[PDB]
Amino acid sequence: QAEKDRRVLQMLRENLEEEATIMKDVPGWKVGESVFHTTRWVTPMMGELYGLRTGEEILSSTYGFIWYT
Amino acid sequence: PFFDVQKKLGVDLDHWMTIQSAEQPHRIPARCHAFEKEWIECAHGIGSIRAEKECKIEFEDFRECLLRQKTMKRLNAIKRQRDKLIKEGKYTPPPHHSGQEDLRP
Amino acid sequence: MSLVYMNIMMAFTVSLTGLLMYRSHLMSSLLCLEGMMLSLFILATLMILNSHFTLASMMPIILLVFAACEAALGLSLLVMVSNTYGTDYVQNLNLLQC
Amino acid sequence: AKTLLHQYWDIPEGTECHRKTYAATSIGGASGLVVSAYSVALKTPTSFLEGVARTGRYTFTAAAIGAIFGLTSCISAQVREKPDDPLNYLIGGCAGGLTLGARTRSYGIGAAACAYMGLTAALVKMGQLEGWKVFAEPKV
Amino acid sequence: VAAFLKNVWAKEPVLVASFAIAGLAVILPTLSPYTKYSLMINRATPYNYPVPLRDDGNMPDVPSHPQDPQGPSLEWLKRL
Amino acid sequence: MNLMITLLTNFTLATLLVTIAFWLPQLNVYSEKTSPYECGFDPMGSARLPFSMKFFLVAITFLLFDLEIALLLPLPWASQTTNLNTMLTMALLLIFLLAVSLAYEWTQKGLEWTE
Amino acid sequence: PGIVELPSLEDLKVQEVKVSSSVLKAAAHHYGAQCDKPNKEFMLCRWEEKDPRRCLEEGKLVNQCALEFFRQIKRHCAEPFTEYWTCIDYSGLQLFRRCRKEQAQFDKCVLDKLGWVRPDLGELSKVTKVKTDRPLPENPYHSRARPEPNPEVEGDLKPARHGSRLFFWTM
Amino acid sequence: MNPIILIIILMTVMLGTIIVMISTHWLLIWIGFEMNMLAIIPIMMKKHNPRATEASTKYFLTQSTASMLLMMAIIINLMFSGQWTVMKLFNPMASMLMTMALAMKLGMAPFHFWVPEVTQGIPLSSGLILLTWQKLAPMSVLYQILPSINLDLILTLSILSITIGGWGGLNQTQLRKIMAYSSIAHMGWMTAVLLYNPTMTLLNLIIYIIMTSTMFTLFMANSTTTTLSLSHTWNKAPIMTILVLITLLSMGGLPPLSGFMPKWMIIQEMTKNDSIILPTLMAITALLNLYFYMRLTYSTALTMFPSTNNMKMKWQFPTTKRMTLLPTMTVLSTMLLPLTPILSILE
Amino acid sequence: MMTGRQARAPLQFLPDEARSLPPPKLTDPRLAYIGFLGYCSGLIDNAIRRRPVLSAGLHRQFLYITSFVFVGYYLLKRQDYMYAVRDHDMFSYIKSHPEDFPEKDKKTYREVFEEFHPVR
Amino acid sequence: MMTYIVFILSIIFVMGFVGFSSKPSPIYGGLGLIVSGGVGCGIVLNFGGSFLGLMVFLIYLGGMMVVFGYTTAMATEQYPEVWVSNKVVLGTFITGLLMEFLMVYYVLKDKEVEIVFKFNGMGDWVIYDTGDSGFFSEEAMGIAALYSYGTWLVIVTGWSLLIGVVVIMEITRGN
Ligand SMILES: CCCCCCCCCCCCCCCCCC(=O)OC[C@H](COP(=O)([O-])OCC[N+](C)(C)C)OC(=O)CCCCCCCCCCCCCCCCC
Repeated sequence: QAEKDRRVLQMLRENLEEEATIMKDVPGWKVGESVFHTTRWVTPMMGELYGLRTGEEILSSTYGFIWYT
Repeated sequence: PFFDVQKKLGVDLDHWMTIQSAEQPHRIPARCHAFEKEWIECAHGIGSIRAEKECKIEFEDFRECLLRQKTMKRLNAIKRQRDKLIKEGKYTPPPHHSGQEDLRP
Repeated sequence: MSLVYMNIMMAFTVSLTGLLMYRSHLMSSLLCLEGMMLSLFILATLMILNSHFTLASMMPIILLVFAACEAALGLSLLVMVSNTYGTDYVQNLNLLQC
Repeated sequence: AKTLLHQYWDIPEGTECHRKTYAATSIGGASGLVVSAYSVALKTPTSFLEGVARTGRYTFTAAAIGAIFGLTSCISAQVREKPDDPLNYLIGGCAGGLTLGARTRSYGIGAAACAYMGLTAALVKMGQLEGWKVFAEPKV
Repeated sequence: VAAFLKNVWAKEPVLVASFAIAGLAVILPTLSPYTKYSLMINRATPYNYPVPLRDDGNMPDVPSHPQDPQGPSLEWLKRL
Repeated sequence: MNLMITLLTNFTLATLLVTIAFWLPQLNVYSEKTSPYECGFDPMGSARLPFSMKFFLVAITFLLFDLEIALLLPLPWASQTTNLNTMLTMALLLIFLLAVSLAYEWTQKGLEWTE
Repeated sequence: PGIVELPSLEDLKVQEVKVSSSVLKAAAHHYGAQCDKPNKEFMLCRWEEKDPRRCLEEGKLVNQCALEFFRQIKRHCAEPFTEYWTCIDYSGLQLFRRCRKEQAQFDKCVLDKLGWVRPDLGELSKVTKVKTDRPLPENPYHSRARPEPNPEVEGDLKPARHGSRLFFWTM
Repeated sequence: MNPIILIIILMTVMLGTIIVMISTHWLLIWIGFEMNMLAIIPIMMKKHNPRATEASTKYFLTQSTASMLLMMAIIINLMFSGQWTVMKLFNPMASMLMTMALAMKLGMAPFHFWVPEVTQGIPLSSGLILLTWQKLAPMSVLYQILPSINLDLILTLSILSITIGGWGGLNQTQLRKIMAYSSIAHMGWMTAVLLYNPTMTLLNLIIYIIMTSTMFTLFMANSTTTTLSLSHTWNKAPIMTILVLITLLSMGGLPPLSGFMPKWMIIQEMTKNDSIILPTLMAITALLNLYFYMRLTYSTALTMFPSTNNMKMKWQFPTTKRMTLLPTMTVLSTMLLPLTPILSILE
Repeated sequence: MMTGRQARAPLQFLPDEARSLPPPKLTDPRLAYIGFLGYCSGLIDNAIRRRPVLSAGLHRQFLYITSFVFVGYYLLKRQDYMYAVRDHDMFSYIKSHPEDFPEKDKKTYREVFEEFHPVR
Repeated sequence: MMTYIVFILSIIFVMGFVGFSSKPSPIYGGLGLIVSGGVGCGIVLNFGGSFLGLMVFLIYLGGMMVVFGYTTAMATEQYPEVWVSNKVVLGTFITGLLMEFLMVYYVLKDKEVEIVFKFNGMGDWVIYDTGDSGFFSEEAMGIAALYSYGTWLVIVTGWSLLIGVVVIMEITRGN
């Protein structure tokens, strides 16, 4: 459990820290903005974590359990 | 004529399934358990019209938890920007995103 | 919402336009009805499996179950026509007009 | 079809002619397509060509009804210079009635149509003036 | 009732055997002594996590260690 | 993924045999080898005439009994439930409903054949 | 709407128990016996806080105590533990049944040289209590003020004034 | 038909209606609707005639389409709302699909193309069971979801129902098609007031059920399914002509009869919302309904048609049929006006 | 529209508050009218089954009168209970919200202007 | 075009639905719907629904094996049409395939179509969870609590199936 929470926070921090260097010249955007009205923690969907990584990790992580025989 | 006999005889027929935030076998929460709890407890007993007029924020947050569509628009915008910046040629992915990263455990 | 949701609901309304425009055969319309129910079942199961609603998992299959409990009835409403008419064309089914 | 009626009522009456006439023609065309689709639905056309002939007939008749109604209202309100008078709409209703009698090739139908949709156009005009509601929202 | 039973046993023994098995399966679990053992066997399976509780200082039953004698044991299934 | 590979390999091996069976040997066809087989005589009419089939109710009630099976099939995981009394009582109830349907079929002359 | 407050990557940078599944399963009972206090503290604060951004110190202590336990295993009973987790890892389902001799040797060695008792069946599944000091979160769900409910009905049931008052019906 | 099997079938359809009444779950609502379908289907096939098979096929296909539309509305509401409580809906398109499903189930126009053939192809008791008991469950569902009902859609369906029912009833000689189009007109009158005061809808439903059951009981008693035989009933009994005259005057909308009780108060719950021209139009189409009712009364009671010589034999045997609560339902259908405020028991 | 009042406790014909109301007297004109309805129903049974209308089956007429009077008394009790509930909720809401319903000063006729239209 | 496997299976689903929605003949319509049900079961298996996908597979196989028996029994014409032996069947099949490719091209280009509701062009795998459910599958306890929690539902389902049996017996009696 401790490993899972630390990895989830690390992946979210990695995704947030690279969102700044890509979206600068666009107008009227606040980086890292949440889409929820409350500040309470939510369990992140899979697109927020691996939405910037390669596709091999996608088919090895999303469908990996189902496709393992 | 909604003859609510489930409260007259005190017998539970289909109140155990009708709501996502009910009692589940082996205590498994759904994907929007907290949002369901907030939306029920905020909009309890005050009427549907007052619930819609006053408890709109938590219902909106619950609908965003369920559909996740605003997150889809966010991911679409950042991915279109990423594809564009690769296509012109002023972006290079880091080794962490490319795969050779040596994950935490 | 998504993409597969769009595909499944478009399949439902395609099968609805298939049912709502007949082609002179009752059992083909029954097949289109069971197709509409297939789209309904697929949509419900996918919606539950996305939303992790475990305790509602009885509802798709039971829905499926009840559909068969009427679909055979449609088959039971076919041979009776075949016990009066030679075939099962709907353009022959116009006795109730007077 | 919620925008055709509003666009009809978005322009002041008796001020400009062709836009109001074309708006009424479009409303008539939508009504004609609806009634012709129902007519070919419940009643089977003998052929595809006869069915599209019936559809075009109903479309042309209803488009002429709407165009002549809007036109006659426009010149009536321009000549009398009275935008808030339903008599222009009554005159347009009789013009539409004469149009219906001409396209259906009848005369008593033309006079009855004069009276009937002239009264209907007048009821529409004082419904707009006095703010009557066909579908009243629930209040009590 | 013996003559009727002999008659149905002579005509079709399959129905007699099926109804005997059905009656046994109906009336025997209501006379079984190990049904409550099955109840505690099913109830004692640790599927989810046993989360602890906060302490106000007044609890005589719950332990602070898994090896403390306080708390429920599982000796009955170990012996059986 | 491996299921898809196994399916594709099985379909490839299946459809390769008929292609080998067809396009390899020499074909020589006339208008008698392609004729329908009726024990050496011409067919009386066509085979598309409606069969006066007699077990229509047996097929429909096969469907209904398969749906009874669909109700009775998740029973093993219900063996791990806590409320055992309701489980046992209603599994027995559903099996009894199946038996009631079968017994009503037996008494009201449904398992036999028409004509 | 709102903004997210994510922890820095430096705080998450902590060494790990870099072992496998079979090694963790072989010493699972003794880890659950010896190291119950930090694990139970972490589980309780995670259950009552429901926020991983505030649940890092207890996870750090759990990780450090787990690595300390494995270091104590490494210092005294290395080779029987290697044999135990090797023959555990050979099995596909990681069955505890096919490793009786190795398990007996491992528990005998760790009892004779470190004095740890393997818990019996169901002992690790008991509910426990934790002598913690963190305050109970009064608002764990980050909610807001509840709307005011409608007023109830009060007073006696006086009869209707002048009947039903419906058109000409006096009563 | 076997009496035990028929009793089981009737218990099944009443159980399905009760399940729709008492459930707080959409799946149980649909299950009760399916049970209602599957139990009413063999009621129409009690006589084993080709007309019954045609009517059963049309009914089954239309109600199956309605059931599938209802399921799609339920799934859309689930996906946009995440629960199953029978309350207001959280999507306009789900409201559309459920309103079309309930209109198809009720027979409201322009989905009225199945009610007259279905009523004609089945006997009188099956027609009674259809036109009375199938108008309770969809009314309960519409009572449950009236916050989410679009106003323009339900009002357009209501006015179309009343106009189409009157124009259909103007040109039918068969009694059962007359009953079907009168039922469409009463359906429109009943569902026009649903969004303003549903107690008026329940009151009009109760009065319509009482009057329609009274008329179908009189038709079963006289064993007549045609206008000419209904005229010939004058020689068999004068009392039957008196009751058919007073009942068909009651369903016309004349005071001081009971049929003036609901409809007038419908206006009393529609002028309070400042809707003036709509009750006037519906009163005009009620006058059309009264016109075909008046033609039927002229046929049966006010003019004695010539008879045949065979009916003298029928003078030697009294009516041995079982008239189920006929005087009570006739009295309730005729003289319920001085007890008008009793509708307050429906709150 | 009283469904909220019938929200917490359902399927009750006469709740506990209904016992605190004065019940209808047996000499109520509505009860007499419902008894007349039952008598007319008994006459209709004497008529439609080809029996004498005013003497045949006095037990049937008495049963009809008694049943009609019974159900009429209970329905009238429910009716006046519901109307009392309506008026009590009325007065409770009119005590509860005085800001949205102010008072009116009824002016005299010595100063309010009226327009007189002559008839001639 | 790899992680669009759910999209590809849904496209084959819509293709088979358009194919059997032409209503050419009950056997060929059954074949088209069976292809559609196969790829729909593939969708449900790819979303972790092993039991539900296999159940809809087995139920559809039984039901339209019965449908095959019925169309070979009674509802048969002398010359059944495959897809091209009649004009309107091929016309509506080509029409449905053209609209199918129409919103395919609409969803692969702008990634957001608006047909009644709005729809996105990404795969559904983005909404699937990142958490692990331990030593069990959740749908299994759904259909296991079917017997314990589901009292009224199982009672009415069994009664409805029994009523279906008695109704189907009563309908085809004749006298
Ligand atoms: C899988 C491992 C190996 C298996 C064995 C393989 C080798 C042997 C194969 C033999 C040949 C098989 C094929 C040929 C026959 C095919 C036809 C056939 O099988 O027909 C079935 C035959 C048909 O019977 P029939 O043909 O005699 O039918 C006549 C019917 N009456 C009398 C009504 C006119 O039998 C059955 O249907 C019975 C089913 C099996 C019964 C098993 C009983 C087990 C014990 C029950 C309890 C007994 C104790 C009493 C109750 C106690 C209660 C507490």
